[PDB]
Amino acid sequence: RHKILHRLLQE
Amino acid sequence: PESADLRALAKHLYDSYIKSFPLTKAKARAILTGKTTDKSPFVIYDMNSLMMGEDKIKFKHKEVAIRIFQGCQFASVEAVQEITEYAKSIPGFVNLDLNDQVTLLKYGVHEIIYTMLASLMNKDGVLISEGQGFMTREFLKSLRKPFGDFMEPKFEFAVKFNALELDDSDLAIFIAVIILSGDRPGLLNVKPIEDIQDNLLQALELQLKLNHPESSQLFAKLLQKMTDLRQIVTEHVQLLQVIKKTETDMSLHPLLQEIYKDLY
Ligand SMILES: Cc1ccc(NC(=O)c2ccc(CN3CCN(C)CC3)cc2)cc1Nc1nccc(-c2cccnc2)n1
Repeated sequence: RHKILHRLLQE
Repeated sequence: PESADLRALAKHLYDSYIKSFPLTKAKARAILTGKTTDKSPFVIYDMNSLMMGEDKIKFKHKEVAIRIFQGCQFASVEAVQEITEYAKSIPGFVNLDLNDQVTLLKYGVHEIIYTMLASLMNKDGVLISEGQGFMTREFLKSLRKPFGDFMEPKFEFAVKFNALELDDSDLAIFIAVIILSGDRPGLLNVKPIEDIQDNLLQALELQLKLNHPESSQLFAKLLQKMTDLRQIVTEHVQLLQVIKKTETDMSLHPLLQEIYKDLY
């Protein structure tokens, strides 16, 4: 869960 | 001394703020007073003006209330990206637990959206699409329920909040203070978060002295508004509970879904 949030953060 | 380390922080945060966000409160206020030499925003006061205004508004690609609310979603989703990019610039934020990074953002973003949305608001209406539009408060009230009630509390909060006449440089530390909230449900390792926030709060305090009188009293006013926010954020998510059931047709943006998941 929270895939896009993880993506934007590790981006 | 360490009073120098706090001005470094306030200035680092302010620079990240300018770079992370398209439109500063400075410009937003200039536009809202016409005082800007830049072109006026297309004014939207009814469906006719909205339909003529599609021109000068960042497009989307079926009902006006739902289409307006659909406009807010894309704006919110861009704001979450700008806020997430800014959080990454807060010294020690990216060194926190990636689960705690997600948690702080999950709860933080809507509070910061409403803080910054006040920058675009007066009693009469709201600057949209980076100042290219101006949607009137009366028009947004005139939307059918539950969409009519969607932005009134944000207008209510903004008129109180704009009182404190805070500047962009005040707002940069304030929103950094809101993200670094130790008391967010689900946080694993609180003390590192609480440590950073203490740093930011000192910087906020110092910043507010160097820019405003009745500083401790302003600084005090400004920290109570920080709970006026959690209120309207809670009220907002209940209205989306309402809208998710009552309007099964309209779909919510996957990123807005990741955030509202198990929120209040
Ligand atoms: C109806 C409304 C209310 C609020 C907003 N804006 C926001 O919700 C919002 C919140 C925070 C920020 C962050 N921003 C950065 C910092 N600056 C100083 C302050 C705020 C930006 C936008 C947009 C809209 N409406 C909107 N915005 C863009 C497009 C459309 C739209 C409407 C109809 C058809 N197609 C598109 N509609």
